[PDB]
Amino acid sequence: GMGRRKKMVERVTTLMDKPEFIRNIGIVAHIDHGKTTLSDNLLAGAGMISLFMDFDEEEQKRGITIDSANVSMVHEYEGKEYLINLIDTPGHVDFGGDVTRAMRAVDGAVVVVDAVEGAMPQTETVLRQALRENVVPILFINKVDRLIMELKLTPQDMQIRLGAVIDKINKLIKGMKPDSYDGLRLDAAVGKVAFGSALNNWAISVPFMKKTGIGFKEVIEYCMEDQQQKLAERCPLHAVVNDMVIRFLPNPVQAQKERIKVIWHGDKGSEIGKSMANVDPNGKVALMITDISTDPHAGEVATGRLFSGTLERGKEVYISGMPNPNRIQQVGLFMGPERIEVDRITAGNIVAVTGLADAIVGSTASTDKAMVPFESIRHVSEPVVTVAVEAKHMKDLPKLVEVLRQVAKEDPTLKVTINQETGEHLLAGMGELHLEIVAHRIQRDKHVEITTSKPLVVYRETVSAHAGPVEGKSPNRHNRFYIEIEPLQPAIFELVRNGEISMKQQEVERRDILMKAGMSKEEAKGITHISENNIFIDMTKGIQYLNETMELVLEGFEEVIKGGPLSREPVMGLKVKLMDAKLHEDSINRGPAQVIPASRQAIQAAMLMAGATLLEPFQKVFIHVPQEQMGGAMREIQGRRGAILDMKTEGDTTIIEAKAPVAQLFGFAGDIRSATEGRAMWSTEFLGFEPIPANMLAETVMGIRQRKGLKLEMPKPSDFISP
Ligand SMILES: Nc1nc2c(ncn2[C@@H]2O[C@H](COP(=O)(O)OP(=O)(O)CP(=O)(O)O)[C@@H](O)[C@H]2O)c(=O)[nH]1
Ligand SMILES: [Cl-]
Ligand SMILES: [Mg+2]
Repeated sequence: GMGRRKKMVERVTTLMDKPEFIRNIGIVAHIDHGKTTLSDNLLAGAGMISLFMDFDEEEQKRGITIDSANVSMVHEYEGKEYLINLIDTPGHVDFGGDVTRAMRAVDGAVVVVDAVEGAMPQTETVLRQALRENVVPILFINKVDRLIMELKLTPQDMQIRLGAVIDKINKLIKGMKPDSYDGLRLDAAVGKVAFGSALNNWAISVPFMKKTGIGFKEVIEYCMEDQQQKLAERCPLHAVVNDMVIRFLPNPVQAQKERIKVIWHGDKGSEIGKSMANVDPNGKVALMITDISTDPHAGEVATGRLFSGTLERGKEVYISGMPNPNRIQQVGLFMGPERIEVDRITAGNIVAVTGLADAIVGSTASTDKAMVPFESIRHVSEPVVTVAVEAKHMKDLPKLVEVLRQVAKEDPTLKVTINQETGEHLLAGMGELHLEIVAHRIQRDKHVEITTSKPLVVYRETVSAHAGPVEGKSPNRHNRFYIEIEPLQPAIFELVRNGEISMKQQEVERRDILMKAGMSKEEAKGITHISENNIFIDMTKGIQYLNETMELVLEGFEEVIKGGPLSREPVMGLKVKLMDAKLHEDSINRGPAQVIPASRQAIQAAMLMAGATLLEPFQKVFIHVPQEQMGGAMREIQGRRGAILDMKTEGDTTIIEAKAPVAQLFGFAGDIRSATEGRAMWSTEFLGFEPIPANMLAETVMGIRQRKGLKLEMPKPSDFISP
């Protein structure tokens, strides 16, 4: 009934124009805590369908969510209908990029937590990703049936266990956002927490129990008596959870002004800032592109969040960084399960658009070319595992290049390196599963048979000392650049890594952040380029033509950051300082082909003078094992160059927290299973890049150079600079 496609078309299209009645939400959780069962049962309970959501063949075969999925529901609350745009997100750490992209589109998050496992490593990760986006969280504690049936827990004890979960989530919130904790605090008594069984279609909350005249003792009886279906009639999952969504997650009128504080360095008082804050359909277009996907019938689809304005077929918008207007072909919304085309979409909605040929993940699409773009969408960690990929058949060579480029466009937590001169392309990602799924879907969906090499790690290059000034010279000798280099301080690197500083911020705003983190006032005032992991500082004054030349100097800097001089691995942790410069007065002698090499070579040589070295990625590993198998678990992790960071005993089980190099964790799944007779449960989180041992530098570098087909000799500064 309510979910009839044409009755939902009319109901959604009516609600679409009423931002008060919209809720843009993501469902987020540690792996297997029940996101998709919840999403599926909300859709079913709400009438939108008759697990549906895991559409991909591999998601059903593996019982894992691989891609974010967009659906919507219409839900009545206090005699009014509301449009709930829902994004179900992957739990596995390898697909975390989908969580980060989903979080940019939504204003509220249902954090799902398993009552049995409690808060887990990615519970913290997704909560942090929500709070960094100014997304409001509520809590659904799931699998309460198991808590009741497998632990036979009494009304008072089950309560104590559920309360501990709530307190833990609140502690995480308070630690992440101390200044907004009071507003964000989860209170079971008002109803910001619900508890239930997504699998069995029931849920309760403290206020709902105090009104249904139902107690927790009755819930235990329903489960013990194998009458959970009768419980689902009295305490419907969709009614309790969707009510909580409407009552506690924000509409776009409430949320957009909060979202733009963190996703946009523009002025909230500018014309576009006010239109976005007011969710104005008659403002100019401001569209945040969060996802690129490929449709069988429609072609490429750009999904995103429309903050201001109205979109319709034929309307033209600029794409940030690109010169020409792109023309919308179709616009669509998610209506229950289905992405349906509509005549026009308005601010406040999550939208799907075709025709934006230049759009990428993170693009700003706008009516005015000059609009300040939204911030990039940055994932919590970067690629650490790589394989070589090659077509099995010479007729598929050009197609494989298009396929790999499209794969990385659709998931920028992958990094593709095309080689059209050998065909041995490189694919880097977050983990082995990440790359296994990509390879499978190339063969299945794109019909290109491929080989992949054994996985290897991706290192990072950095420096470990100060060097300079070092002079780089243009090929015509007319232009000179004098560079000093040193490692970033940890607190500064964190600001850069977290995007807390930006060249888009007011100079005063940015410099105060840097100085409070320990940077001197001249370096803070001189910062001119903040890359993803490195900074460039201009210490000069009065050098004529330098401002117009600085973009070329920074291009040379970016070229080095893509692959450092030790082994062509990505560079991180650099503070590069321009101390002096000499420029020819005529622009014909200081164009890109003159200035870019001069900047690049000075930085390359300075790195080799500054104790250049390699960093290797480490994972944090969390191993939950019964006491009987703790010896095998400890031995397995310590045999892989692992170090134990913590051991916590809870009952007759131990939670081991350890760290180990990614390069030492291949085959861990099978080895930890046999070492513990299948009893270990384990998860991971990326820890960071750490310095390789000093007496392994030459051999590590030579091995990388060998793998890449580079010169079999250690680089030296004279390879880059000459008299
Ligand atoms: N007993 C019980 N099992 C549940 C409940 N909710 C989900 N499950 C079970 O947990 C497993 C995972 O459920 P699923 O909904 O796919 O979780 P998910 O968090 O989406 C998995 P991913 O992180 O890969 O996306 C399934 O076997 C499912 O039936 C519940 O309320 N009770
Ligand atoms: Cl610094
Ligand atoms: Mg799922």
